[PDB]
Amino acid sequence: KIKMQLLRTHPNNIKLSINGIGKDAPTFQESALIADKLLSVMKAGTYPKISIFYNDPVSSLSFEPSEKPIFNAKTIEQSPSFGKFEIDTDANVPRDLFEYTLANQMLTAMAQGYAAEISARRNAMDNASKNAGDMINRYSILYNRTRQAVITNELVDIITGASS
Amino acid sequence: KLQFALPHETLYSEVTQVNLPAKSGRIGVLANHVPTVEQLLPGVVEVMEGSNSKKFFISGGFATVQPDSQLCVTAIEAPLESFSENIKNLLAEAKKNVSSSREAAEAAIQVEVLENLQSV
Amino acid sequence: GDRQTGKTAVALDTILNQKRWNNGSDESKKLYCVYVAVGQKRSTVAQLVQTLEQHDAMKYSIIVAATASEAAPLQYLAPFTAASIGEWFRDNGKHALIVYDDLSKQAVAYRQLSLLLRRPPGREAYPGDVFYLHSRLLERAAKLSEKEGSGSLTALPVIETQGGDVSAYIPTNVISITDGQIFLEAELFYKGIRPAINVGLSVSRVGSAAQVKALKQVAGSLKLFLAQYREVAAFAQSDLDASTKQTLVRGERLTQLLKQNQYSPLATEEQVPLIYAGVNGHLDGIELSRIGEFESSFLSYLKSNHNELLTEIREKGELSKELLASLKSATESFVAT
Amino acid sequence: RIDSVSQLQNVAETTKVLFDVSKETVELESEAFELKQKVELAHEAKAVLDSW
Amino acid sequence: AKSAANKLDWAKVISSLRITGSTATQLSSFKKRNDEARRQLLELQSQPTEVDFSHYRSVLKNTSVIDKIESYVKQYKPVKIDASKQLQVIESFEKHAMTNAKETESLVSKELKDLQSTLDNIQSARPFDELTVDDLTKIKPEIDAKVEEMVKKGKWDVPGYKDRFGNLNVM
Repeated sequence: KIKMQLLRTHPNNIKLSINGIGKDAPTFQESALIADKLLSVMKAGTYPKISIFYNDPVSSLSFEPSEKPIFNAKTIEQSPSFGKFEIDTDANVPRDLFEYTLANQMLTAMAQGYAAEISARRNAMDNASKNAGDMINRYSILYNRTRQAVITNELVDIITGASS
Repeated sequence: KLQFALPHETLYSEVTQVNLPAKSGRIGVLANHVPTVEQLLPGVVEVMEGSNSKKFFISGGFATVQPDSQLCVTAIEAPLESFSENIKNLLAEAKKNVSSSREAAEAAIQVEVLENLQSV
Repeated sequence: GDRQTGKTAVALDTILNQKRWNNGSDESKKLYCVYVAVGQKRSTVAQLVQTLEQHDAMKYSIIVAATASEAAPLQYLAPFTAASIGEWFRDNGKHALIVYDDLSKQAVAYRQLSLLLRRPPGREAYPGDVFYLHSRLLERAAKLSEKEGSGSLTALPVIETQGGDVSAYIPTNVISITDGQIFLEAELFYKGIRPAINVGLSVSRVGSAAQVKALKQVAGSLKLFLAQYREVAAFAQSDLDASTKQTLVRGERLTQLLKQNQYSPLATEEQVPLIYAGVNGHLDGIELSRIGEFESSFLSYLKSNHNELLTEIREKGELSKELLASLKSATESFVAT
Repeated sequence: RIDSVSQLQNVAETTKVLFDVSKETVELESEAFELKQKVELAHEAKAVLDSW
Repeated sequence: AKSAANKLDWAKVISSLRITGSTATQLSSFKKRNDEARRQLLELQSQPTEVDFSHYRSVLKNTSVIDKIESYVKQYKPVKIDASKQLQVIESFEKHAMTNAKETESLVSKELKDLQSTLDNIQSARPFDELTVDDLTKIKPEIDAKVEEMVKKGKWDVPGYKDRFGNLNVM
């Protein structure tokens, strides 16, 4: 669904897209694999930033679309406090941490989005039912008016007959 | 303090001593410990809160003693002991499947995990 | 309510409970029931007759019979004729109950007659003075002043609904004239709830001066609980709060309780205990299948343990603090087993 | 332990009462069978009589 | 009436709450209730004793067969003989029951006073600090027996000593 809306606005910009996710609730397997493909296919570490958009479920009556930036390995490198998070050259923490937070941030984003989506679905479908009720009632009045009119012509028919 | 958490359940979000296996071998954290990041190697973990000791099997992750003495442990899923011989037999099958080459590497991680489990 | 959904059966049940009261020597409790079979096939009335003989109710019954084949003038005058019989009892200070079944077909007969007299049709092709006719009949059911004797005639007209259309001219008119309606809910009937009534659409405006004092006390709650059960029905049609679920259980047990296989009447002194238990939600624990079993068992238990309590409830007519005390203990003990 | 024992003390006598009472009631209920035969005979008699 | 029986029954149900070994005991009680209610509904159901040959023979023109069944009911006035016969079996049960009851009662009464005494003995005698280890050996030669076998075995750690008398060791 989000593929369709963006695909209209820019189709070239769509380079890699992912389908067959939406059915299930967010899961690590999915996030990890999507991340893995994102790294391999799009080489996203060389992209100046990453930004992910999702739907923050502001309240369980609302959803505000929100985004956050996935901090790349360069960011981790050049963050000043990192010595008060001491680690050795060996087992270079940026090169694991980037990838690890690619999934962790993505999975969390996914969870927030899906939670907003299903919540909204309940809300919307409820409002739909209400809107349908109003339309039911509007056609009911028309039905009643039409029903009444049939009666009137029939009564006239009986009288017209009787008079003869 | 410990803040063991997963995107599944929050385990141990003071937890006096925690013993962890990291790519730096094994690391133990006690009360005020210096604030580090350590990538957690896939692990057999002991968590002690006072004298009581609880025994996680952990999918590897990240450990971060924060300077507010909060040991943020982040891992996908983790005690291990209730899960526990057919897994070692099927792991031997996965080792034979390591004949098939990423699939070999996957199967190798599986063999590593069996060895790590089998120790307990 | 809806056509032949054991419409007659709902009515017949009252007559059978009235057999008990009739046996009673108080002659205000001797309601000499009258069933007015209007356009009802002789076979249908034959079933009624045999049922009446079986429950020994023939010995105060009157069946004025205007059968399906019988002429529309006879059908027209049939409740009027019947009413005069009723006046004799009423005027004599006695009480009696007259059940007009069904005035909808009575209406059709008057229509047939009026058209044959070339007297004009009116709304819903029914005569306009059908209203006048019905009002005349229904003004003969009356609780007479004591100078004119205590006696009364009670009536319960039965109106057959064409798919629940109470908007129909003959229903609208009667609803205004009468005080109360019982609106039997056909969906419930189809869903196998016998009696089938929605009490959202049943009302009585003769109120609690026609309710036993004891029964009033333990049924303010009952009305409210069932109302909630209805409203909170749609909160089950979703994964939702424990509070709703508590209501639903309490409601479901109550709903199940008010079922009753037709042609079994009940004494008021056994209406009250069953309602007391349900009101106190002591049937919540009792699983639905065991609800049916519980009722009769509780009653027999009440007879073995203290049929004095039942008799006492009956004669006081009001649940004393002492009766509610003894009852609370007793209900608990039975419920426990 | 004292609590447990105290239950048993009161029980031991009182149970013997119910034991007797329960079987006694059952014995009386036997005699009700003879009642049943009186009841039965009458019901049958009314039915034959009705047929006449 | 029935209420005397039932008062003990429900009392026994709430006593059975306190002690449950019952299997079919409650089913026997259930049975005794069942037949008690069965006789009551029988006795309330009870038909008219004799043919109403006052009305219904004088109804009938087919007379003298109402007189036949009148005489048949009065013939069959023995409708069935006594069903009180239990007086041997009720006593058999009562003797065994009484035996069991009294045995139990006597045992628990003994134990109750023994427990009162036991509570008193711990209360009026109890060393708090001082107490010779010899006084404990005097109270249990089990002590010296365990010590001698443990020395013979070469176990100088006592299992459980650690787990409630935490180690004090240089290491």
